[PDB]
Order: sequence, then C-alpha cells, then structure tokens
Amino acid sequence: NGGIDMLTELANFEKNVSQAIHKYNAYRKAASVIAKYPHKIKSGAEAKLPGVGTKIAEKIDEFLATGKLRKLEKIRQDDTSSSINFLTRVSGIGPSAARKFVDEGIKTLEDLRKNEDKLNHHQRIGLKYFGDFEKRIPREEMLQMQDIVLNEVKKVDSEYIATVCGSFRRGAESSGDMDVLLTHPSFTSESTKQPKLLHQVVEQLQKVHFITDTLSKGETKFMGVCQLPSKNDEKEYPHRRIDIRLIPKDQYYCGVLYFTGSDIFNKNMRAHALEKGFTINEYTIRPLTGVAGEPLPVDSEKDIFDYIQWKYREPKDRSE
DNA sequence: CCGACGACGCATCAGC
DNA sequence: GCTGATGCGG
DNA sequence: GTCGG
Ligand SMILES: Nc1ccn([C@H]2C[C@H](O)[C@@H](COP(=O)(O)OP(=O)(O)OP(=O)(O)O)O2)c(=O)n1
Ligand SMILES: [Ca+2]
Ligand SMILES: [Ca+2]
Ligand SMILES: [Cl-]
Ligand SMILES: [Cl-]
Ligand code: NA
Repeated sequence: NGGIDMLTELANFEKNVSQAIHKYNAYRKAASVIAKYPHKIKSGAEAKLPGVGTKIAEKIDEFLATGKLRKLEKIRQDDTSSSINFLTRVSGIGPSAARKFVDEGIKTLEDLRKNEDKLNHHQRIGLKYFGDFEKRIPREEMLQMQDIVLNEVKKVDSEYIATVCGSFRRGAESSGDMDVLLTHPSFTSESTKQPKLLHQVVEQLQKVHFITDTLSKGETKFMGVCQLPSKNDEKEYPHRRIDIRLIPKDQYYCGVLYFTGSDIFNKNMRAHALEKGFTINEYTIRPLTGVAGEPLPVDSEKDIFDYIQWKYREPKDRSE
C-alpha cells in the first residue's frame, strides 16, 4: 500500500504548514497501521484498522479511484506551502522558522545560502550538509562506523559500552543516521562519580577526525556530524548525522528500548503503558491519581514488555 | 461528545 | 545569571 | 484526525 506516501505527505503538511501536531501524529499513525497491513487495500471501508477513521477512509477512496488526492494537488501547487515544506527539510529549521524565512522572502536553497548570517548554528550546519543528510547510509557503511565508534570508545576507557541502536539495531539494510547508546559504570541513577564522561568520547572521536561538527551537546546527549575516512583518490563519503546518548548504566534496558524505536513503536508502546497504568521513558518504567510512583525493577528489555502485558517483540519487529 | 494524544535533551528567548 | 516557555530534535 | 468511555 505504498501509494496510500499520501498519508505521509498529509502528515508533513499538517506539521510544517498548519502547525497542527496532533493531525501530524494522526496521519502518521494511520500510515503506520496501513504499512503493516498484509493485504492490498481495496477500499476505504476496509481501511477504516485502528487510527483510520472516516476522513482518512474518504481520502483513501479518492486515491484508489483516481490515483491522486485533490487536497494534496492543491498543496503541491501552493507556493507558500511548498516553500515552507521545503525549508523544514534543513535540520534545525522547523515550521516556525520556515514560515518566518518564507515571510521574509527566503524561499529557496539559493536564498538560504545567501542569507547564512540569518541562521543559528544548528541551521547553518544543516544547510552546509543539506545534500549529504538526504542520503541514506548502507548497512555496510554503518558496520564500519560502528567499528570506529566502539574501538575509539574502548581507547578512552575500557569500561564504556557503546551500543548502536535505531534502525540499525532493528536490522535495517540502510539507516537515516547513526544512534549510539553509551554507558559507563561511573554514571548510574545513584551517582555520577566521573565528570566529562560524554565529553571525553566526543573529544576522542573529533581527535581522529570522525566527528566533524557539533549541532548540540550537553552532559548526556550529543547531536553532530561524522564522516568515514576514504582511501587515496577516492571520493569522500557523505557526511552523516550522529547522535550519542549517555544513559545511566542501571537504566540501560529502558534506554536501549527507547533508542531502538521506531519512534511510532515507542509512541504506541508508551500509549499502551498509560492504558495499563504505567509510564515509560528512556530511564524507567513507573506505575501510575496518575502520579508516577517509584521505578519498577528492570533486568531485561522483556521485563518492560512483561509489565504492560505485551509479548516480547525483537527489534526487527519494532519497525513501525 | 470530548478529553487525551509519549517522553524528554539541548538551544534560544523573554522576563526578571 | 536563573526560570519557564518555546522550538526543534531523537 | 481518531477514538474509548
Ligand atoms: N520522535 C521520536 C524520534 C525518535 N525516537 C527514538 C526511536 C528511534 O528509533 C531513535 C532514533 O531516532 P531516528 O530519528 O534516528 O530514527 P531511526 O533510527 O529509527 O530511523 P532512521 O535513522 O533510519 O531514519 O530515537 C523517539 O523515541 N521518538
Ligand atoms: Ca533522520
Ligand atoms: Ca537513526
Ligand atoms: Cl496526489
Ligand atoms: Cl525517570
Ligand atoms: Na528541519
């Protein structure tokens, strides 16, 4: 049901143009439930699955009959809408900044490059590598990036453990970018016994010229840019987005569940936890006046599934 | 009908 | 400077 | 935009 892409374009419109985040999540939920439905949908009535209601069923009926959606056709022709949608593809430009740029007449890639002085630091790096960040990463390259990260982390301190998460851990043949969960025994929910734990790793990866740029950096989260080294006379590899998350070592299982995703899977799982009277974040699962109690004991990813009475789903089956 | 929609880190800004 | 809200991101 | 109660 690849064509019924339609829902994704509608979601993107609502987020970027309408600034209607709940419509955006509604369409993405519908897109997700349809994407795992194992038959070729033949009518909106059939599609009207949890999260598909009347309005999306009507849109699906139009799309099946004609191959297009007039609502999208109008959105694709509208210059302001299409310009706002385009500017949000630069990392760091969201729907508010995109509309502000378009209001000032900044509407194309050319315009951004001419007006670089008007971008914050994140946006400037997102513009700089705009083309590269569009490309996906083949798993073969992800494997090499994994080896660099884990080996350099080991050189800093053999007690670190770095785990590559995201779509890579879900077994995807290509990834949007690299996600690294990092733990160290000196950083638990009970204490922080060593400072600079994330900084020293970031610094080492910069020192060997793997990390090339920083988008944001605090005590526990790094978001930046990296690049594989290339061989003599070879074209350079594209620059890649890299995220590193330092998680308390005793909260690894909640963190690797979060960082493995997908984002929709996490949303569904956490919503379901709420219905079961728990709340899950990347640190803890806590029972719910609806006030979170104390963290429940967790010794495995499966324990989190057990609490909310879901059967265990391996990462490869979490790609929603 | 209508409340409720996952959860949170870092950058930036207003107000102080 | 800090605090809280907002924007943007994973 | 959708849905449980
Ligand atoms: N709104 C979001 C976005 C992401 N994540 C979590 C689950 C994701 O799997 C992980 C990494 O986010 P990514 O944006 O890198 O996406 P993926 O790694 O899943 O896919 P890809 O990088 O291949 O596009 O962060 C989340 O919980 N909520
Ligand atoms: Ca991405
Ligand atoms: Ca990723
Ligand atoms: Cl269309
Ligand atoms: Cl917590
Ligand atoms: Na963006």
